[PDB]
Amino acid sequence: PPYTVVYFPVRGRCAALRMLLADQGQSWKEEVVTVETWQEGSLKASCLYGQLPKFQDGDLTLYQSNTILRHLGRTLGLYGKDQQEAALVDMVNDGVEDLRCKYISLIYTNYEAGKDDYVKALPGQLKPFETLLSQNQGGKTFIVGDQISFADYNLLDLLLIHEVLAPGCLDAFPLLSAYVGRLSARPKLKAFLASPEYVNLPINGNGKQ
Amino acid sequence: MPPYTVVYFPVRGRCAALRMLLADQGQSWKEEVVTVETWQEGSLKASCLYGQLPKFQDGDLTLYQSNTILRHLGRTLGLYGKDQQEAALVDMVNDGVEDLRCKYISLIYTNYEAGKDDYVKALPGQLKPFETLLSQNQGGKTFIVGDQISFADYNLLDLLLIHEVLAPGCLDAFPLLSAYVGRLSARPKLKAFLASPEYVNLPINGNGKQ
Ligand SMILES: N[C@@H](CCC(=O)N[C@@H](CS[As](SC[C@H](NC(=O)CC[C@H](N)C(=O)O)C(=O)NCC(=O)O)c1ccccc1)C(=O)NCC(=O)O)C(=O)O
Ligand SMILES: N[C@@H](CCC(=O)N[C@@H](CS[As](SC[C@H](NC(=O)CC[C@H](N)C(=O)O)C(=O)NCC(=O)O)c1ccccc1)C(=O)NCC(=O)O)C(=O)O
Repeated sequence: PPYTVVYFPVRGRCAALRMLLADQGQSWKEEVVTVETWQEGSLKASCLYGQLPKFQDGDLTLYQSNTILRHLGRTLGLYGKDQQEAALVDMVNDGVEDLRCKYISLIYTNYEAGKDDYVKALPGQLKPFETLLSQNQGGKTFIVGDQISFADYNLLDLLLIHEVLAPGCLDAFPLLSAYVGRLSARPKLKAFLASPEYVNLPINGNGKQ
Repeated sequence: MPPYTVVYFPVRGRCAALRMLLADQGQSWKEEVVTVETWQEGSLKASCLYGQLPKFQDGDLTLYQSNTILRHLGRTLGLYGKDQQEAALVDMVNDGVEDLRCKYISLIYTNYEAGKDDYVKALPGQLKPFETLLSQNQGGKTFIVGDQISFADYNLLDLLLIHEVLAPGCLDAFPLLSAYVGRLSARPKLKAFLASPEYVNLPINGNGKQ
């Protein structure tokens, strides 16, 4: 620390890492960049891949949302108990990211024409996470092992945004449904999820969800 | 029997980098090849976590997701930076490689004919960040992060090799990336692997485009 998040005024790709920071009792600074400021161009040019989020951890400057999650996971002990679990955490996170990618493509490039097919395909896209839960302590703890990992925060966000896109999408999945409820009730996270800081930001940048 | 098994289609694709890594690190592995006809039968696919390959076995640990495999071999073989800060930098590089890889995969499989001109025009802007990273690490003379090779080097190396095939001369604009490709490619175990039929006789992609 100290931590700084630099991003647009949306949940988007910072939603998970914010949940992580809040639930872990960490303090951070939000540096909000408006689309108008972004269009000026100087900040963009300074960014490694010309994109946000940008993250500061003292003198360390990071880009890439999953890089930031993994860094926080590594430094805060949210990356499994050992190498085997770390691999499983990665495997979950990479699966979350694949579905997030599809979600983002839909939202920004093909929402109207593409939504019906996306929603019909969604159960098949969620099932692997239900299966993973079913294979770990009967779904009663976390997505990997006995302690929370960065992948839990990312999967939780993925599930929350999909409940908005396709209400009822988890009804067929009892372990996932219970998992969302349980994690969302963790006291610090619950307070964050209730706060205007979360509630009053849109999920995406284009008014679609 | 080797403790590593790679289960994939008969293509370089998303296994090229992890194979280079294993070869360059002198690790033994087994290749289990899945034909497109075998895949269509559906049972293997149904058994894969996300319905896709590669699948990788390290003893009884079964992994899916190409970057998960890279990170796993990175941790277990000591190719993930010297400390926590370097490990984050290695991740930042690999995540950048995979963004460009994704763009490349979309071009190859969904829009090659119509998209290629635009893609190659945009390519220097997409490679520049890696040249910038090289320029800020020991003048580009060693690796992408730090002074030891990482899994991100093998992934970046593969990304660069396949782009030279797509857009020959694309690294002429980037002297550090150019020298880097030559340098890593000359590492003895890797050089042997890259020249071997095991590598050369597989196509880069599954649809004949490159
Ligand atoms: N015409 C598009 C604009 C281009 C675009 O960036 N499209 C996005 C979806 S826009 As979103 S998140 C903001 C974005 N950052 C990233 O994509 C980082 C990805 C990285 N792999 C990571 O995980 O960190 C960004 O900074 N864009 C600026 C730029 O490139 O100039 C949003 C939109 C508006 C307001 C707030 C947030 C895309 O397809 N990304 C791919 C991905 O997420 O992997 C448009 O209309 O928006
Ligand atoms: N909707 C279809 C998907 C079809 C598809 O796979 N499209 C590809 C390009 S085809 As290539 S790589 C072989 C593959 N695995 C992956 O894509 C895993 C991606 C991942 N995040 C990772 O890093 O591991 C696959 O299993 N395809 C078959 C399938 O999905 O049933 C190839 C090589 C040799 C022979 C044929 C094809 C795509 O666009 N992938 C995206 C990406 O690579 O990130 C469906 O699933 O039914």
